[PDB]
Amino acid sequence: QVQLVESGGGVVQPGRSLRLSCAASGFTFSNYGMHWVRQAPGKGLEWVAVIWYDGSKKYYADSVKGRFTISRDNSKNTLYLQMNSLRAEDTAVYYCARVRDSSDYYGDAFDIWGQGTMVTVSSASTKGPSVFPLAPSSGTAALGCLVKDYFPEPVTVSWNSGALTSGVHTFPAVLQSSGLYSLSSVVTVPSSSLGTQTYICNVNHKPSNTKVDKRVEPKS
Amino acid sequence: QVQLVESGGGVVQPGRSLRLSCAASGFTFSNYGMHWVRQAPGKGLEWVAVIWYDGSKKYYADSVKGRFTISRDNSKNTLYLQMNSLRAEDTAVYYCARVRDSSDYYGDAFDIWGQGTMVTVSSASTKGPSVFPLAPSSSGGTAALGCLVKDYFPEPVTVSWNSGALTSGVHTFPAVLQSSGLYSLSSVVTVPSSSLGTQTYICNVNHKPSNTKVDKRVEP
Amino acid sequence: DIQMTQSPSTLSASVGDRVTITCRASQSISSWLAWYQQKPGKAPKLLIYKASNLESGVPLRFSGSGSGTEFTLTISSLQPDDFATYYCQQYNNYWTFGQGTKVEIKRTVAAPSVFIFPPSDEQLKSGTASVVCLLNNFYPREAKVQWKVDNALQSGNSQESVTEQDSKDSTYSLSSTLTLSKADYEKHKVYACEVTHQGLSSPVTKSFNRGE
Amino acid sequence: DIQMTQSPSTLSASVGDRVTITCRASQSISSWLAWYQQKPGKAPKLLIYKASNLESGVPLRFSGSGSGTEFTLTISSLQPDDFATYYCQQYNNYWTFGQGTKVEIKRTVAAPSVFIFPPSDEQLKSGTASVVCLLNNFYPREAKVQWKVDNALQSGNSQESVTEQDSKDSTYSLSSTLTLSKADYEKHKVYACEVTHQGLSSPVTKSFNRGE
Amino acid sequence: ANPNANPNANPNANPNANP
Repeated sequence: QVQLVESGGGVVQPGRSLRLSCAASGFTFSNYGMHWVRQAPGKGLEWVAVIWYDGSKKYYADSVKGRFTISRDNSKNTLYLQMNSLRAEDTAVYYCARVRDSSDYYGDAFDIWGQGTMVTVSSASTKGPSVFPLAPSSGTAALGCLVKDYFPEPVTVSWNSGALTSGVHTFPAVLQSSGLYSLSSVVTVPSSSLGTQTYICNVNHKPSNTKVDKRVEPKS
Repeated sequence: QVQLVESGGGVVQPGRSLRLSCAASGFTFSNYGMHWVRQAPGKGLEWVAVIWYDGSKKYYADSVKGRFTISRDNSKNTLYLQMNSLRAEDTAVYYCARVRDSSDYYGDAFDIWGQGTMVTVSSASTKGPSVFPLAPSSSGGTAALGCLVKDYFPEPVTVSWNSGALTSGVHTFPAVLQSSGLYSLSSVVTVPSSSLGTQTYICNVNHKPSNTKVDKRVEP
Repeated sequence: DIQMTQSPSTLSASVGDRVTITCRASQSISSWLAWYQQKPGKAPKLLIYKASNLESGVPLRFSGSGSGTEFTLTISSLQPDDFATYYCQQYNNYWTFGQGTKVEIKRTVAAPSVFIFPPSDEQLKSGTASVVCLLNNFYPREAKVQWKVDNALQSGNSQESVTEQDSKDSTYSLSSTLTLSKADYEKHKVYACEVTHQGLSSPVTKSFNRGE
Repeated sequence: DIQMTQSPSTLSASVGDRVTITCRASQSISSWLAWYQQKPGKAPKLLIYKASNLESGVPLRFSGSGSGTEFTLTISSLQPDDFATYYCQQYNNYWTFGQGTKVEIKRTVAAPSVFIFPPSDEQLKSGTASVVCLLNNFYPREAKVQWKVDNALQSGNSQESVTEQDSKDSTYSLSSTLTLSKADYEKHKVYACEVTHQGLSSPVTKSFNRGE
Repeated sequence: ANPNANPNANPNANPNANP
């Protein structure tokens, strides 16, 4: 089972530094050149750096040159990436990829990838979310919860302590111009049961130890 | 003068070991990667092994892997080849070749070869040859006669006629390896049939590896 | 710097269809091209290397053609496991990728169910106000949501968010969030989102008067 | 493993002729191909490297073309020094060689002179018996020597040996040696070698009855 | 000086002393 495992990602502020490590197993890591490839939230793929099989040659993308430094430890089967003077645009998931092996003069495609590691660069400090109810108004009615202003990602939302799943839509978060995240979670229910059944959403934001349960009832 | 000189080959039985040495001069042996290439009797070229200029990398052919070991001494300007657990199919002439110098990152052709060294692996023990006469009888004005040099090992033998006095019209055939593991050749000469009675013909077989010298009279 | 351009950007197809994706390079790259497959949340997966070669372990229904500047990834017969996003990559002059083609599941047209949500009284006590309008279970994804505050078309204050295709009915759901200040929210009366979709005869407007 | 296949294996030519040798690869090797010249007893000589580059000191009559899988060594005008064996070699995926092309000197047709030799009385005393039949000074090499023991075509018990082309007249000489046991030799009466050659009108038979 | 050259271990690489 040949695999690559990135690690070391997290939340950092602009100007700060972070170090990513990618641990190889199942193959001979000292015979392969490696790459770093990052993928910004909701965008395509971007190349970062390449290192030779013996670390004798290193090349960097113009968008990280001088700031990033690639390295490897062939005795522990580990690839590294030192990221200095981090910027907001550097926010992405970082993959390590393996160059397919050939005896030819030129390199080949990336035939093995890791699961990635998320690096988030934002000056915003940690903040818990506020939960506001989306009340239904006059055969099927809709209601939900607004999980506004939190940092960083992610949050988890459940309804009736996990009892309610059918018809639930938890939308992907969007990054507000303030640097804080905000998502919504909605669910369609029979309008006849609006009075009989009570509906409660369960927001959980582990990075700030914030747990909120908000009752969603029709306003008068 | 830029040259390569192989040495250390000989005749051995299967399972025995040999070490080949190839002495370089005229160039900087410490800067070139070297190869070993062998050529079985009457066959094409086969690659054996390669060693880097500093001996840091080695690759071998699958037919010698585990049995052969390539090495080099940059302080003696010498390439080596340790041949352990020899087999009959290892019988060949072994050349050392120099990788051509190029400014690119890829390897080149073998631009300089040595004269080779003969390695013979055979279970047959040393045996001297028997010499049988090929007598002429009764074709146009010139008749043919010769000597049969049957059952010897190893190669080679030398055959002359009338103690070197007779050379014109002589054909000494290349030896062939019989199914017994012993070699056998013939040596013939065309002579005027009028001198069949006047002149006496004697062939001179010489097998130095067994100290065998035979003079055989060929008469009708 | 070589730039890769994929077409189309989105592609609807059903199981069993023959799917063709094209990838164009800003300059000749010989046959130094690769094709990758990526599903949401997972890693990319090598499919085709050197323009046409099939990566070991990848099903034979994946073929790659092309040389120079025009290339083609072809799925001879689409399978339920093949709905994902596909990237092409050149490795002739450094390494650049295309923006990707998403292969989506095709289904019958389904009109969205529209719901508008006034800002909560609790959020108004804080100072800000956000108005949410929901598009529930629709296909195709292409939809247009416009906010009208007192019949003044708003632009710049809204943010949309869309769900992935439903595992059950293969539909989408969208949420547009208009965010105002309490100052500007308390002064106006009528708030509406106008939804345009292929399944709707005419555009549908859901609205409310503030304080009703 | 990449395999190289040369064509042809043998080639007759005179001084001044244009000689073309082809070398084909089991898969693409780009331009990583070399050409070597080898004469009997000597070492190989590098002639051409990277398909087309001529090694310094090699006459310009040696040219090389090709890329991918099909390559060609061309001798624009043959010279007396160029009669040898030529090998092609790839150095793209490890190192393999072609089986070789032997360039032979052409001359006019010359029929062989056949001589048959019964086994010596001395050899029969040992237990074995060898019957030698000689073909002296002929061209081309292609000859068929068949043994018929009491008019029964023998196969498997004979071995041929051929000399290199004569330095003076460029002719060949062959020796076919039938080796039998004293028991098998004493049971049959008539022994003959039947020689088929281009220079012979009809096949030539030289024979003897055992005991003359 | 080509970054797209083979970054892996290669038996057919330059076995000389090219600095």
